Amino acid sequence: PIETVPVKLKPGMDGPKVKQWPLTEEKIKALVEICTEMEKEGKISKIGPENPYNTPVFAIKKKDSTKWRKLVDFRELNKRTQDFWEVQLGIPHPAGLKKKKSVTVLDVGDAYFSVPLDEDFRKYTAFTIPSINNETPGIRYQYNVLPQGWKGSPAIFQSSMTKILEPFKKQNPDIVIYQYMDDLYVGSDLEIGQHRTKIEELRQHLLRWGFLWMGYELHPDKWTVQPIVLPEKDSWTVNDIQKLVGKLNWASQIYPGIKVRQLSKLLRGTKALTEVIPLTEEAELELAENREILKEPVHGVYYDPSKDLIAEIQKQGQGQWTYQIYQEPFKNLKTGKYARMRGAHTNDVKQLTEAVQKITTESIVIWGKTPKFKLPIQKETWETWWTEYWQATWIPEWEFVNTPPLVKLWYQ
Amino acid sequence: MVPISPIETVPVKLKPGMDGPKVKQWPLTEEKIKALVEICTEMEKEGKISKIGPENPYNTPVFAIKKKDSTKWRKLVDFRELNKRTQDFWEVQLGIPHPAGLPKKKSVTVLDVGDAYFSVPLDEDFRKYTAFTIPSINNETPGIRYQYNVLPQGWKGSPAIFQSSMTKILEPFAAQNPDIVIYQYMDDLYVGSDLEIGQHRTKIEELRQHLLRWGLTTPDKKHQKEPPFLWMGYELHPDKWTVQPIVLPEKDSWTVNDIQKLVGKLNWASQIYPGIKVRQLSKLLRGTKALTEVIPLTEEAELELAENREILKEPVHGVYYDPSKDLIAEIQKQGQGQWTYQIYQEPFKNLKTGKYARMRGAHTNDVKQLTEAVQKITTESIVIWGKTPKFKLPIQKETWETWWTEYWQATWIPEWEFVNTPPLVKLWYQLEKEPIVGAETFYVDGAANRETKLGKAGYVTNKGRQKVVPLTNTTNQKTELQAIYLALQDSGLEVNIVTDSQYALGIIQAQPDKSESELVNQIIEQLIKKEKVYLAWVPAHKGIGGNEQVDKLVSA
Ligand SMILES: Cc1cc(/C=C/C#N)cc(C)c1Oc1nc(NC2CCN(Cc3ccc(S(N)(=O)=O)cc3)CC2)nc2ccsc12
Ligand SMILES: [Mg+2]
Repeated sequence: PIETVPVKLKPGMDGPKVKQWPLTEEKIKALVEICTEMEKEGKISKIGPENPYNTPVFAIKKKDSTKWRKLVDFRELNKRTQDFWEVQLGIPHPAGLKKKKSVTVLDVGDAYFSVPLDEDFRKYTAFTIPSINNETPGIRYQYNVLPQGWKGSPAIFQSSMTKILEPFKKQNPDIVIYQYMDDLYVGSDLEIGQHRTKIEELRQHLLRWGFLWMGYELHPDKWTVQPIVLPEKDSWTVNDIQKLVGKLNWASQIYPGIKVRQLSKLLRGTKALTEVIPLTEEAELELAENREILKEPVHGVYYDPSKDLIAEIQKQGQGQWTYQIYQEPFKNLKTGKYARMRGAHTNDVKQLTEAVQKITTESIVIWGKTPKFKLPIQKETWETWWTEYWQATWIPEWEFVNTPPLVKLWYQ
Repeated sequence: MVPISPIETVPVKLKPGMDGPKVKQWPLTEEKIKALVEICTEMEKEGKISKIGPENPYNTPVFAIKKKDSTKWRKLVDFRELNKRTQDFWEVQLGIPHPAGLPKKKSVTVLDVGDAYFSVPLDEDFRKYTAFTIPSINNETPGIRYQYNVLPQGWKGSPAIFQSSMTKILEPFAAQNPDIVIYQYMDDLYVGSDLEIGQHRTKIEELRQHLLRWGLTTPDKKHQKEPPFLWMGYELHPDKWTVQPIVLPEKDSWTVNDIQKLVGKLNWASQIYPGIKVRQLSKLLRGTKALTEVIPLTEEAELELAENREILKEPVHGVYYDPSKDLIAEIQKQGQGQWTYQIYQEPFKNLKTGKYARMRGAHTNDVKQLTEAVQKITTESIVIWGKTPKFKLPIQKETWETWWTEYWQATWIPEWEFVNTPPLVKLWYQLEKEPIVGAETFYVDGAANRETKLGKAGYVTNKGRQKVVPLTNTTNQKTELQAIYLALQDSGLEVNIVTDSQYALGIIQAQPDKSESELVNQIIEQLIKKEKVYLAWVPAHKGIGGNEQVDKLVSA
């Protein structure tokens, strides 16, 4: 591949100028070894002071790996890169990937390094390996090949990728392969034993066309909108009924015909919170009607690819996290819950960081894009620590919730 | 002649679509012209500048200035216009090391690389943009026109291009001599080592021999400064460091400017002088642009200034960094939302100190502020030492565990240990998770008229207790909090409180221990006095008894 595909930024937009955040000595040393080798292989080159652009870089360890790996925060450059009608009018997102029994994700990021980057755009991929305590100037590089994490890399490589895969795709009409950034999502409907073969069969097929031995295994048959459920009790205290009425009042923003007044009439008077109240039959009926309403799907919920996906996360305690993906309030496209984050029973931020990555992976598989996160955490705590637990080669956007939402109760 | 390597040229462009400067040359006096001709003739003989023809259309004005006793003229070429039209550069000298991160060095020499600066060539295709004109005597001949062949002093790209060229020249010498450090600042290169001073001077002229490859003369710095080094506001001694002397002026009349230049010295001194506090003297700074305003000191402002100068009475120093020892950071609460910290490796020998002030909020608590301080120190330490320090914090391990397991936000602080240094950060109240059996249940509500600001707040309970209080100059949100306050006031040690105020519940669920609002503060003080409080929320106007009953009582 000698020829360059011409790329440029959006109109009236300069290249990124994002400050590099401080790094630990061991991450700096890891990056120095990684970049020295990349320089010898010609993937990157030293740049001079005539390049004022910058994109942040740090070091990562991927799932079950002891090798340091470099990750570039290309979020700004991706925003500023020309909108890619990626060799096409676009590929329709494989709606069938989200319905196949198992999905295996493969890091095919190395394939990018074998195709060259447009000579005029390389300047915009500039990054800095920072020094400690400003004791030397930062080491300044730019890319010569398609870098991992860049919007243009999957687009530019799509012609070669679709060619590499066609023999395997021609053999298997039932395997659905999807590409998002540096990752290949391989989803079949056969059982695990032959599934690890056919990904190894595709794996082994790739190396012949010019890797990482690695993978991740998903099961999108699960991914629904978790129903709202009400308690089933033989004796209701005043407090129980007050919570039920609150939850039903909230649910009535989502569901039509939710009624509360028969349950409200159980609370005639000024009663102690712990006093048991017997349900009337009109209140039992009303509670029953509410139960039936809550088992239907919500009306008029549709994905609009012109709007952002929004993901909210609530810390529920004891390693449990609830989350909802939507585009407009109360029209949940997907809800879920996580428990016992592996290797983090003592670290809230590690758990939250793993939840963000899981939710983003589900969002890629369902809609082919990442959601905008609303994180229950102060900006300064998240910003200090998330890079320590990040393991994906993409990075989504996030905002911070500083007021405790009342609705954490309702997803309990 | 011994061949010398060329210093590789940096390509330079103007800002896109922008052209070079076209500024008129000022008229000068005959004595200034004569001075500029002599000055420019010598730089021309040294290659710095070159004469050009009349085709070049660009121009940048020249000046001649004097000094007090220095009875000589000196050229000034005003590149303000060319700088506005020159591309942005990678300015790679913005950050400067902090002394607490530096390891000690047995020996340090200083070389002057001033002459080296002029052997860095300016990009050939860009020189036309640096053209300037010496006006002629009596304006009777064409003015002498020159352009630069080297980086001009005062031009936008000169510092970045110069330091980049030196760094590239120095890179192989540093890499092949790992037992020395080399640091650039101005026209001076600092070389430190830990080897015996004989091996040091050999490495030094080994470096000069290396610089000769590109033909750069580098003698020792004239009038060699004995320690301490006076550099970026510090005093670098061979084994200790401190800031340059902090002397706090004596004044009967403090103005905005006299006030804001003290906090500067205080902020600068807070990196080594422990316990510096700035809030009260800072507070007088909240909103004024007239810097001559004489605003009196509160006697909390006088107390902390006096509290300062007692800390500034004797000089104190930081130690330099030893990578073989652990890095430890200790924090103290000081009151009114400010915190101090010390970072050290061995007890009583601080690397540096510092302080943290609370973020401007309506409500807050000590644990959140301590957490913020921890993150700031964490980030500072990664900057200075490339690692997170071990923390010593004045909060009990059980207090932190209770806080983060129950707080609605995700939170984390790195490896730390309790240090019993009062005052201790603590949680001041904890709401119940379940209603309290046997405790009185207070149904509270408040309401206000948006126009007349008249309102009511009150409660009704299961034991028939009731109260409604009329209020003036109030809001809906205020009466809702006042209703909760009355219930706390009038209940025993254990109490269930039922509110429909999402506003009140959002404040209390944030767990503040102090507020801008005295009403919230009064509620906090009530919560501290209780043994158990269960706070329940219901939606308003759904006929929830107790809440329906009190809602009618307080709504007009
Ligand atoms: C080497 C150096 C010098 C300066 C001075 C500027 C001025 N004006 C600044 C920096 C950032 C330097 O850069 C590094 N400095 C250090 N350590 C220092 C070296 C100096 N000592 C003070 C001292 C020691 C010995 C003598 S003596 N006995 O020779 O007279 C006199 C003074 C304090 C610590 N470490 C590193 C590591 C990587 S860069 C770098
Ligand atoms: Mg009301």
